Amino acid sequence: CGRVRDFVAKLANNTHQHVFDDLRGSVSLSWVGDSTGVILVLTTFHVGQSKLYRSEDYGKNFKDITDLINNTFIRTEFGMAIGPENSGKVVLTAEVSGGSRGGRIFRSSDFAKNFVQTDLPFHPLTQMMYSPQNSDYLLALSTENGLWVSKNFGGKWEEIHKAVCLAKWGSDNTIFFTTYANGSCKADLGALELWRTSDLGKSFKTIGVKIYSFGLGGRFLFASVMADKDTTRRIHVSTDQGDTWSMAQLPSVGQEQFYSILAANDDMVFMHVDEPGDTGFGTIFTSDDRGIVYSKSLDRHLYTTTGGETDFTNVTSLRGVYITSVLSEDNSIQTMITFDQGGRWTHLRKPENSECDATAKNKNECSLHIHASYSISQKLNVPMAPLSEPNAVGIVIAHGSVGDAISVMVPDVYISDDGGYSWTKMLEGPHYYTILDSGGIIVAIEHSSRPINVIKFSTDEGQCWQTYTFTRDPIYFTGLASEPGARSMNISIWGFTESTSQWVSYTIDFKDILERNCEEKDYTIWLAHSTDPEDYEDGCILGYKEQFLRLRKSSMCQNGRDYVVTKQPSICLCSLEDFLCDFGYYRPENDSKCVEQPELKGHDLEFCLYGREEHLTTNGYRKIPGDKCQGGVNPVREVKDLKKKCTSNFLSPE
Ligand SMILES: *[C@@H]1O[C@H](CO)[C@@H](O[C@@H]2O[C@H](CO)[C@@H](O)[C@H](O)[C@H]2NC(C)=O)[C@H](O)[C@H]1NC(C)=O
Ligand SMILES: *[C@@H]1O[C@H](CO)[C@@H](O[C@@H]2O[C@H](CO)[C@@H](O)[C@H](O)[C@H]2NC(C)=O)[C@H](O)[C@H]1NC(C)=O
Ligand SMILES: CC(C)(C)c1cc(C(=O)O)n(Cc2ccccc2)n1
Repeated sequence: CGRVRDFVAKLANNTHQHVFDDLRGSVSLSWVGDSTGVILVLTTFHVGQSKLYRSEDYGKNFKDITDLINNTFIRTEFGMAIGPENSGKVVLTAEVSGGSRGGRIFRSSDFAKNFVQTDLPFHPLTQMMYSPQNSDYLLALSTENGLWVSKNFGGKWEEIHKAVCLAKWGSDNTIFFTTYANGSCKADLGALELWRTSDLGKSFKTIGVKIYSFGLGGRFLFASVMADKDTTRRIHVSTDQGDTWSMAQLPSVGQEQFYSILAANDDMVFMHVDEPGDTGFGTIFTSDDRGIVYSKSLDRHLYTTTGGETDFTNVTSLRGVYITSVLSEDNSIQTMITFDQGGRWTHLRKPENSECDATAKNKNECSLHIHASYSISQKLNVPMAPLSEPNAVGIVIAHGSVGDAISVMVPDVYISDDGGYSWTKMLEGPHYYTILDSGGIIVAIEHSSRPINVIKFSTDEGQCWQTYTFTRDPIYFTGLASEPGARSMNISIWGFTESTSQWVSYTIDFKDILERNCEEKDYTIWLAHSTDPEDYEDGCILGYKEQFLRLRKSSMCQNGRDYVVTKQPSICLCSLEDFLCDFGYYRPENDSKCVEQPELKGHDLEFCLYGREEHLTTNGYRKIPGDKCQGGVNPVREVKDLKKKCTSNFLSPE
């Protein structure tokens, strides 16, 4: 089959141990900027003392800098507030004496090399929020519920507004916030006012009233608005930062239900709407590019309370792929996969050489099911949720169960190399997995009940493995650490020695395992989303194909830190399949044509009344958001006003 030679040597000298002398309590880990190797470990003990370690070599060596934080006690509730991109900004929130006028923070703007102790004119209630546009601009909520803003990275603060419940950093240093008038935040629930500040407190605009909550998603601003002399509430959307608002074409909810943004981007949002009264499920809706028109995408979508378990996963290694869990009528849980951004959802293909477990009503015919957030929450034997990396094309790794529903059995690990069209059992039993060098290295740690001393690796995308002993003295494993972006060749194995417990981190560099750097010949041409290769339209997802250049499973070379995923789009001809029904239109049975509804019912009728001209004047069809098809079919429809078909039945005044 093929394996790596003299590998023990290549890794032996590349295995860097480091012990953590004083360690117990809340033990945090933080990476500081890309391509820096900066790791910040922070431990807190309760009698009192706080330990702070720093690295500059991808966690191979740490240098105790507890001295830099003037040997004070840090409140892990706030954690290490790290600055965007490579700003190098780090904020630590220290525990102060009960009497104190305000809180105290430690700030570094040089990747934790030098810290500034800074006392504050208030006590923080929230972690400090860095501005996306300006890393030197911060905002925070006082314990007294006041909005404070720093224009100089924590040095100088000023209470820009008082009675606030929630504040968010928008695009280009703009802030949005909910403001209560009466008692508290919990008292004015659905009575709050939504405000905006373009100039950091200098000017304000009340962009909302009778607000339950608000949130940002891609290009949209959503806000649940409470009904007048009514218990219910509904979503309203604003593409212009609160200047104009349109009602969303979504159902309304009572006080016992919630709305959740499952995923949002520049084209659309996946919106979860809770089903009425303690169901433990809801319905997924996909939006239009305006965030106004909504297409029902998935029924009985498993999502617990607002807080807040769902198996909703974006399969980041391949475009338009998402996986989630649905509740079956017999109260069993099934995994569903979408390949066209929730257009159509279906079961996952069962790994060819895998057996149908006890959950299957058929010995030979069934599907793969995935363990995610929910399995974990129900204390199942799941050490890790699915993992996909945008730089490792088509790779998905997850804990599975082959059958008709999610088994409670001890799961094995499964791998897909084509973004979830086809799967194969990667490893037997639970494991901790990580992707390195954009899929050049796959790493695995066994999830055992007893100490471990070995690590497994694959240079052919989990098709062939090679066990290596990182330590003579085994450890009780906790987790892995690798630099966000899956580009390093460095991995930190964490755990503790068998007791008299001492924490350790064995970091391994795979520089000598993958000595040769990849070249043109190591890459092959791969069409994503291929289904029927003899078809002109094969691979068309959202109107276009993407033909990639992918690393050969056989090739055992290094992509490098500077690797660019290379693809080539091919613009397909529009079919009606590239359009979704606009307001008031529907798709009968199997047919792909959009016919007008005989008569609007439910939340559709509500919108037909309480909505605006633009959205109701259709245009039987609308192009799927993010759909880039050209040519072919264009359903050229005269923009017909529908606020006649609703009012048609209602007797109306003069
Ligand atoms: C699902 O994940 C993908 C990949 O992370 C998101 O798309 C990427 O978004 C960035 C935004 O800057 C683009 O630069 C990339 O080109 C996108 N990659 C792909 C694979 O398309 C996507 O938006 C996520 N889905 C949702 C609905 O949020
Ligand atoms: C793994 O960690 C080492 C550090 O232990 C990284 O080494 C850095 O390499 C870049 C060039 O590749 C240099 O500019 C740095 O100065 C190096 N730092 C040190 C301390 O040697 C290495 O890049 C990491 N591996 C990957 C692929 O990210
Ligand atoms: C972000 C946005 C889409 C506007 C939204 C609206 C709702 C809701 O009224 O349920 N939620 C969930 C929620 C519930 C209670 C408190 C905060 C957030 N999120």
